[PDB]
Amino acid sequence: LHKEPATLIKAIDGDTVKLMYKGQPMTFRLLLVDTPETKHPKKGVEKYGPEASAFTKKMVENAKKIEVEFDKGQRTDKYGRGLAYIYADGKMVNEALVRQGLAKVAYVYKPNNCHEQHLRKSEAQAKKEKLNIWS
Repeated sequence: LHKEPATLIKAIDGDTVKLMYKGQPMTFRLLLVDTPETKHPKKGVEKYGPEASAFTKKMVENAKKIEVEFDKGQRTDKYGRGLAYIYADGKMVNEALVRQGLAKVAYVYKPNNCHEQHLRKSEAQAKKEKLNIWS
């Protein structure tokens, strides 16, 4: 795996960000995590949805460097979204959300599972500390 540079365009939700990558706008979905959501007229807004969305927004808007890391399987999903691990100044946004109790580890589909072990470790700790969703 290798990290490549990208530029923020806009944060959309806890689990989705729009970036300029290789000179083109794309929507990215964060690999291996599921955050409560604010969109959708499904349930509309779920508990901890606004919080997860603000967490992601502040972490990417305040970064001096954004990097994307593709896994070793497919790189886009059926909606055209990029599938990746996103780093802000060297820290993985995906892991940060799970460590804070603002995401659960979710949808693990081989072979895009390279950091699965590491994120399950972070999720166990957040549950143990009874944070946010696990409160």
